[PDB]
Amino acid sequence: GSMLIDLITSCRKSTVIYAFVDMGLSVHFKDGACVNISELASQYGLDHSRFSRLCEYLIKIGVLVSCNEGVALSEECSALADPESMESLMIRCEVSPEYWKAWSMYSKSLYENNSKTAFEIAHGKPFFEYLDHHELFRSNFDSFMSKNSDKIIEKLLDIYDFSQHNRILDVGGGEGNLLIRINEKIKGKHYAVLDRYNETPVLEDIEFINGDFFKLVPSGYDLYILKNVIHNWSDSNAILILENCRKAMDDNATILLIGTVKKLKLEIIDSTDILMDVLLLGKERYLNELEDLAHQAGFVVKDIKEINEKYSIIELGV
Amino acid sequence: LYFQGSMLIDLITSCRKSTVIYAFVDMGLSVHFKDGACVNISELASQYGLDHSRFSRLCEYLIKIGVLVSCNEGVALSEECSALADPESMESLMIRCEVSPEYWKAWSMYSKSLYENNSKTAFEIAHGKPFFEYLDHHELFRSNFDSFMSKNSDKIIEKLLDIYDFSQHNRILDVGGGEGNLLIRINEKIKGKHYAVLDRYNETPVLEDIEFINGDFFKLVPSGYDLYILKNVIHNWSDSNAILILENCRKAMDDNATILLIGTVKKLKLEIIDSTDILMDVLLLGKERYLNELEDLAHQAGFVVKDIKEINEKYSIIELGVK
Ligand SMILES: Nc1ncnc2c1ncn2[C@@H]1O[C@H](CSCC[C@H](N)C(=O)O)[C@@H](O)[C@H]1O
Ligand SMILES: Nc1ncnc2c1ncn2[C@@H]1O[C@H](CSCC[C@H](N)C(=O)O)[C@@H](O)[C@H]1O
Ligand code: NA
Ligand code: NA
Repeated sequence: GSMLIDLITSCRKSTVIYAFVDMGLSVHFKDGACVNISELASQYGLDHSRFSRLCEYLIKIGVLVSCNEGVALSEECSALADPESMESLMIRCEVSPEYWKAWSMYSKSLYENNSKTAFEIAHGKPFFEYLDHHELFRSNFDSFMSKNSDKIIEKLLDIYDFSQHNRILDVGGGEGNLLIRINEKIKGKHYAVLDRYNETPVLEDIEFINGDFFKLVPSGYDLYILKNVIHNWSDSNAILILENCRKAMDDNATILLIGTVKKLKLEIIDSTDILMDVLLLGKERYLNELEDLAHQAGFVVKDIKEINEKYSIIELGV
Repeated sequence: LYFQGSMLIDLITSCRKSTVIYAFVDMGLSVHFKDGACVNISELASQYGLDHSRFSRLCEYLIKIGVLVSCNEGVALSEECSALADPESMESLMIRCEVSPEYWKAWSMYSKSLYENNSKTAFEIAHGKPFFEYLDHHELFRSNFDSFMSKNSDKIIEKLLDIYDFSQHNRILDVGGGEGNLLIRINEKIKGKHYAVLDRYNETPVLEDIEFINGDFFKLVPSGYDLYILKNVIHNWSDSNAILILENCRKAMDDNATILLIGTVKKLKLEIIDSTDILMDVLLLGKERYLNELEDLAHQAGFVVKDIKEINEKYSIIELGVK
């Protein structure tokens, strides 16, 4: 059962990558620089032989590659060299006590018809409520989300004309990095961000609204953006968000759904689908499923545009 | 389109494969997947009161990682993952340990354990006690761990009996034998011997054919046995702690007596042995060893290496004598 034992012990890959990132030595691996294990251990005060053993495993799983009298990050794993990279922040969330405690309650959550989220069962609060009481975890999560916007922003500005819109609300925009990046290219607009803040953010070019899209969505916007929001929610909660958007919107107003649309048979989509179930009782959805939500909320699909293998844009109207 | 960082993101999210396998095992449904049976997702969901769509979405991911395969009526276990059908399999019990809060929190502190100035295991930094002391105060975690180890013996017993004549011996001590399942399985084939097990017990087990001894192999090993078995013990320990166990064995043994070292050897450059090397570091500041490194421990402890025989790609038996 060599394949089954490889699958069972898959978590050991995530935990050694976490350990590498957490040691704060990634700065020295930048631009594929060849780092000497001995020089690194002496500098940091690390156990040489034990750190060497870690490096050998990181080579075997393809994070590190052997270089002349040392080790370097593989080209595919170069992002780990930057501690503020999406991938560096992602691993901190992935093997967090928040995540693995939530995962432990997944099996229990699947048996219960009107289950609380596996996360709520584990922690006594739903995911976004929990973020209010955990500054460090929220900071890491919000920054991780901001770096996700950085990865698709170039492709986004190409395939959709944002200049046609004058009043733009980022619904669940968090730090508001989407509108920060859009603002860099598109100036002289009204940019607003709706989210839940302990302390409401302040920027010169972006307005921030401390609210709750289950209570109401602000009216007076001709574009409503929902990036990586819908997949956080059950069908009932998703419809309630779209319904609140509908009550806010006049007949000419646009909704942009930005995020994963299930179609390409990718493992990262399937695995993220199960994580959304664990954390939020959310899901990744097929177009027809998103279409069904849209219709029920009183919208129609006007257009679909592919960003990449993971992400598409869905333009809603009415 | 892009696939920017897809390989790194796959490695980062690798733990999701462990946690869905845990969830599948923990649901206790694998019995319906026995003998490569084709399972209808809607029927199983109905029978157990599962949310049909949530359970179908789990099954889809399990197909993608290779645990399940499509059949005409729904899903079957892949031949490769058929062991998950048995809820008492080594693999079923392994995943319970692998994604235990004990392991997760130990892994969190691995980065802090590697600092030269420190001498504590990542496990002790996490839990405030070392691994084996922690077992004493946590019955559920100990039960899963001891059960996991017993099933490891079930996997190798057939091959082990084929490559070593246990019938030649009269008195056999299983040093760190836990539940004593290695001796239970030997006793089924080879009868009339004196079988004893040494380990740390809150309640000393009782069996008709097997004697259980509550002890500490760092203090002393019971004398008067002609075979001492150290199965999956050496890799738990530093060189000095390993030599101390072997020294206590030599002091206990007469000139005629045999030690059998049974365990994992670094031979074929296997990812699983490399990953277990790191796990042994995280839990116990232990390590996996090359054959020459094991020979060196034996020699330093004052033993002759008399025979080496392969069980499989991971496991070997090393026979030690005093002469
Ligand atoms: N009730 C609520 N009202 C407003 N925002 C909410 C909310 N519940 C969750 N959110 C926000 O929804 C966001 C989901 S994560 C996506 C963040 C951002 N749109 C991006 O794509 O990067 C988080 O910022 C979270 O704080
Ligand atoms: N000081 C000590 N004295 C005796 N046994 C000990 C010990 N420290 C650890 N052990 C035991 O060493 C074993 C390691 S796991 C190996 C279990 C068994 N021999 C098998 O192969 O399946 C555990 O059962 C643990 O309880
Ligand atoms: Na769900
Ligand atoms: Na099961």
